[PDB]
Amino acid sequence: REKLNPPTPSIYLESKRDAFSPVLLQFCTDPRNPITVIRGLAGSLRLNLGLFSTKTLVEASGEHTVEVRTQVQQPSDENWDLTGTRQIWPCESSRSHTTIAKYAQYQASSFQESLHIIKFGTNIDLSDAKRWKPQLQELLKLPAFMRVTSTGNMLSHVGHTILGMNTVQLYMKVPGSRTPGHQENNNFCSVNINIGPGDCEWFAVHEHYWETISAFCDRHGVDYLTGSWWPILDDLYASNIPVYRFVQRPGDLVWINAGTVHWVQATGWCNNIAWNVGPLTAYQYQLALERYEWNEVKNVKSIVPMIHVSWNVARTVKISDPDLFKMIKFCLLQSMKHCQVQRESLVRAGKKIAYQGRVKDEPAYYCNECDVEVFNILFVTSENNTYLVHCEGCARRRSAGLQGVVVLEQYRTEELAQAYDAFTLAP
Ligand SMILES: O=C(O)CCC(=O)C(=O)O
Ligand SMILES: [Fe+3]
Ligand SMILES: [Zn+2]
Repeated sequence: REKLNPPTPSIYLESKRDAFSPVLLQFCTDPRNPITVIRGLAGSLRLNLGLFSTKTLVEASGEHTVEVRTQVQQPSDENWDLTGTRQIWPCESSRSHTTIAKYAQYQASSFQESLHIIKFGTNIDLSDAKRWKPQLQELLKLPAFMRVTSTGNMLSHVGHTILGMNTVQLYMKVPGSRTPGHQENNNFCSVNINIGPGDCEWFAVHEHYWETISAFCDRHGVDYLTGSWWPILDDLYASNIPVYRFVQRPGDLVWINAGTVHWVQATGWCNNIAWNVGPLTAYQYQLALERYEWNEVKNVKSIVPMIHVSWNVARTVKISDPDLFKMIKFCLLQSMKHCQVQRESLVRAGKKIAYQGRVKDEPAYYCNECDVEVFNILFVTSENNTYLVHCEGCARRRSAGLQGVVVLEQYRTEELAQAYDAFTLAP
């Protein structure tokens, strides 16, 4: 009863100096704290939350696109079937698109009408640095490990944009607005700040229980990884799964630790901003690679290209944690062997490989057909200036085989071997 309703790890920062303490990093990344709420963070850091107010956003970019989710308004601990007799797991929302100005008007008018179907403004893109300069500069006041960009954040070594992960997303909400259950892409940590003026209610389960939650989704007819679902709490309690529940008030920052399963509902009218962080720790990296592998089994795109990222961190960051070092070193070796096996079988087949190289800000490539990361050896076809990249398997599966397929190598064996050899444990 007490164990199934654990208290939520909470922190108040008395000053700006408290927020920059290494103890804060330690507490938030601790595998025992699946979720942390930092009360009054905006205040303690003198963050100008007014820069993300609905009025300021409309002024900044009122015609900016907003993905709208249309939903039935219901209590945060309920999700009813269509007949209204039964709780169900699937949480269905109509997708559509509007502008910030239009959602703003609905948000403002909704609020006055107070002084049942709703609309939730979701995944609003704040990536354009010029369009959102004062907003993004404000987030430089955060301690390094929570910033959008940082040397200790894996997402800062991708070398290019991953929308919604290493760029900020905005959510504009009215009461009842729901974000259904998920783990973050590749189990990365998440940062969320409530601009407010209202509250959000959060629900969270520790990473350890994710397979049981996955089994419920399958039992209840919805895809765990990609589907839209809202847990029935009695089902979780009956399975002895502790559920963290709390309110995030305006100015509160929520830190969602690696792999934490979470879902959220607005209690009032508010805006939230969010992004991902990948702290360079053994715990984060292991969870990120586990999901990377599981994603492949389930044919779900890994939005973080973990092989590309591992090479990049290997080239530029000094790793002192020996557990993390061993994990990365292994991944790198496995990557070199995979590339070697491909080159050898292509040479035995009599197929030429052109050296292409890498250019600045180049994306990581994925297979057109199956969405796996395609690292280094690229199987390229010409669709109709339209080049498509394929993995080895999908290329071989073509009816004419590798005829008409151009094979490109982005890193020579020696480039990889030399980066690998220079990757050593820092003291
Ligand atoms: O505020 C929201 O609805 C998004 C919550 C979330 O999933 C996150 O910040 O990771
Ligand atoms: Fe999330
Ligand atoms: Zn493929």
